[PDB]
Amino acid sequence: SGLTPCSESKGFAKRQKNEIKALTKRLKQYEEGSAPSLALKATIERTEKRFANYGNAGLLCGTDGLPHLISDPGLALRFGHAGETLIPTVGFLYIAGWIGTAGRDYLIASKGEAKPREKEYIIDVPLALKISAQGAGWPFRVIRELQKGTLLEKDSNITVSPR
Amino acid sequence: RASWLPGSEIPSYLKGELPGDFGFDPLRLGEDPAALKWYQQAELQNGRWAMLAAAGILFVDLLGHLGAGGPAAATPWFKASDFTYFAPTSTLFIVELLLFAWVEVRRYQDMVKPGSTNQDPIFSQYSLPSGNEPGYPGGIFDPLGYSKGNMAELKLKEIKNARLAMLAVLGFFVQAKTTGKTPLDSLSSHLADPWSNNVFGIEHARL
Amino acid sequence: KAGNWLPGSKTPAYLEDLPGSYGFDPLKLGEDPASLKWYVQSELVHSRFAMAAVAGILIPEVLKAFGAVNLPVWYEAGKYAQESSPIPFNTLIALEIFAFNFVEIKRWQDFKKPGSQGEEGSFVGLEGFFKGTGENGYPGGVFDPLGLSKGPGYEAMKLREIKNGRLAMLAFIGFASQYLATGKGPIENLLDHLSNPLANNFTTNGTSLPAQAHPLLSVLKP
Amino acid sequence: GNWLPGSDTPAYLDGLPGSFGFDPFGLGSTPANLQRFQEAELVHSRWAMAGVAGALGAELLGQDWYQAPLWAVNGGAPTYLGIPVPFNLSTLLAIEFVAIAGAEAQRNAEPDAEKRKYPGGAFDPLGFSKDSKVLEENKLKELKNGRLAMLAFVGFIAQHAATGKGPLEALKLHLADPWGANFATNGVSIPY
Ligand code: CHL
Ligand SMILES: CC1=C[C@H](O)CC(C)(C)[C@H]1/C=C/C(C)=C/C=C/C(C)=C/C=C/C=C(C)/C=C/C=C(C)/C=C/C1=C(C)C[C@H](O)CC1(C)C
Repeated sequence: SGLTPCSESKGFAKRQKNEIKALTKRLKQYEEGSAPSLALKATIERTEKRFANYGNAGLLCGTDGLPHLISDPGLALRFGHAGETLIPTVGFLYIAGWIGTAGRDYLIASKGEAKPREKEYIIDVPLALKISAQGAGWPFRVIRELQKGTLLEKDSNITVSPR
Repeated sequence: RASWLPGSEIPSYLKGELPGDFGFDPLRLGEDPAALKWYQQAELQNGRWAMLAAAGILFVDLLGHLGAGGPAAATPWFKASDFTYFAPTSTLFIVELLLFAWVEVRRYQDMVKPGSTNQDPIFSQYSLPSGNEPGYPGGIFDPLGYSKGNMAELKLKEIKNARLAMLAVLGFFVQAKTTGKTPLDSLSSHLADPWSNNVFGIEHARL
Repeated sequence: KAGNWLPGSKTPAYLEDLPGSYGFDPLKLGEDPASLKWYVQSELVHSRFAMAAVAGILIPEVLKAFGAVNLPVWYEAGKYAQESSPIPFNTLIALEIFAFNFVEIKRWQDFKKPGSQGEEGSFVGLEGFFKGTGENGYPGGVFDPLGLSKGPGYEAMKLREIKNGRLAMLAFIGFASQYLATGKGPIENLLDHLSNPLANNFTTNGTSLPAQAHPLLSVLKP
Repeated sequence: GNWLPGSDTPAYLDGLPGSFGFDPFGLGSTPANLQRFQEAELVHSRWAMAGVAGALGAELLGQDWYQAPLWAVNGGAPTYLGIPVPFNLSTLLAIEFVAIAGAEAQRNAEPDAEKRKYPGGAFDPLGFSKDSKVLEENKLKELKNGRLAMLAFVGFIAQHAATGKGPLEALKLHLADPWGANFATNGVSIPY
């Protein structure tokens, strides 16, 4: 996209220099070893480490000197940008399927009790913890339920409004 | 009943049926009867090859020490592969592998089905006697009349000498690895000063 | 059942009669019977692949440590083989894709319909090679040329294959992680651990315990 | 006979010509497959007679079998025995196709089963055949003599793949050096 790597971008280096300069300008009003001086020094160290880490990660910077993420799985894989969107996509989808499968399993387990509505606002905490730990293996069980036809309710068993 | 540890319990599957049955199975390795049969055959095979190996290692060792042999007996048994023969090392292994393949396939065919390999393949009149054990053949393997006169006793002597030979061959292998000496040298060093030249002290000096 | 992975726990009932079963399924992945059959086949295939791979890594490495042969180490063996390979990289990949497509489709079709690859017309006259044993993951035929599946110790060999398979899978993942963390070979890692087991382990390779996640590593040190 | 004494032979291999019960992988279990494989074995064996008799007979007449088609690619002319021989390599494959594919197309057109394996009639000069007592005896002789012939021809190819030389002279090296010259000594058949 016409971008340049942040490790060689002049705007990136200028932004790091300006942020460090502003923090150092704030730093000179306090005595050495005081709590504000230590806090500002820790902020300066974090700023330097962050700019170094963003430069070392292969991030691409625009004309504004700011990192730009690449989200097409093709351009990310062939140019080393998969850690920006693609691997976070896989991680989020795994965790989201975990949460959804744990909720579905808890709802289905509570459906079989004598008071199904009771477990929805007074949580069965041991059962919820057991079901929550079992959500790690959600893709296998979910894909099997999809192949078996047990994941979906039949259309004849679901209420609809008159058309 | 004789046993390896008098006054101790004997496993229920060892009732003296096997030759050399002293009830020694602390790990309960042979529990199913088929595994026990395979282990009996393996004990016989390993013991007989260990008896041959012990004889072949002891014969060279005194020949090299006394000089009654040649330059071949002067080399140690673990350095006998560096000696030059008429054939290279690659071909001798192949011909012995082929001969062993024939012999051991015949033996294994007897092991799977007893009495299956009892006839000469090229001479229909030369056949081994019937009632042959899988580990105890007959006929040309016993050219002398030795299987009358307490067959049960001679099996016990065979398995005893086999176990002693297996221990002796393992001692050869281990003493060559640690000390790096021929068996007679180790025996002479033990007979030199046994209270300092044994497994203790030497291995403490090795460290 | 071979035993219990957690003594005192309630083992699942669907893992009672499987070979190599210790009742280990805390995630309940094999609760569905079709899933259990598919995962039995998958564990066997993974086990045999790891078995052969760990053999082809460890036996050359042990022979090199004893000084018998001088072969390239496993993480670089692809480089030295490809330079002396008459067949270049792309056609090797294409040939592997074709051959594995064929053989894995045959294995998959036998999994879906047992014994179907041994019927008349399944192959071009050679379907007797793959008649099947009627068991999931145990094909036989050419794959058992010595015919020791008909022997009495068939059930013990199934248990031996599965346990050695799990050991081999853990061993290969150990090889990969040990290279990625230490940068050396597996026998080198073993000898470093045997020389000083307190100081040479995963806690000192600088990778397995990250410094940011474990600030006490840099504090509680001499 | 038996290929492995004491082993249980398959029941479907009993009564066949040249039968030793050798089918550990069950390739001839289906009778339709078994019938085709006998014709495949006999044709493979009969072609192995021609290959060996040729390779060996030509070099017993001073004519290697590997060096025989070495006048077309490098350059030269075909030669049979000592007579200067006409035709070219491009023309040779034309007569190769019409003669063999014309003959082989008649090999399988018949609806009989024994005639695909054992033709008889116009294909048996010098009498022979007769009723049963010697026909089955040379039926056993044909498969067994054919079996070494295809083993030898594969051995001819594999030896030249490992040594690069002829089989007759490599036989002479096996009598000159029986223990220092075999398939184990060269670094091709068994590496390391
Ligand atoms: C098990 C597969 C496998 C693994 C773990 C490795 C691992 C390695 N190879 Mg290697 N290779 C593998 C298979 C093959 N390689 C090669 C050819 C080479 C060469 C020429 C070189 C390496 C090198 C390397 C090392 C460098 C790191 C790397 O390239 O990561 C690769 C990591 C992977 C996981 C590769 C992907 C393998 C894939 C998962 C196999 C299965 C794919 C199928 C399509 C399956 C798909 C699903 C099915 C169900 C449809 C590393 C140790 C080199 C190195 O030493 O230099 C730095 C080196 O020069 N390999 C071929 C030839 C076709 C293989 C065949 O499968
Ligand atoms: C039975 C079965 C059973 C089970 O089940 C399984 C198994 C085991 C697999 C199986 C067995 C087997 C066998 C081994 C196979 C192999 C074979 C043979 C070798 C073929 C051939 C094949 C061979 C034959 C055809 C032949 C060919 C021959 C030819 C003519 C040649 C020719 C030559 C000569 C003349 C010389 C010139 O100058 C040149 C030439 C021209 C070059």
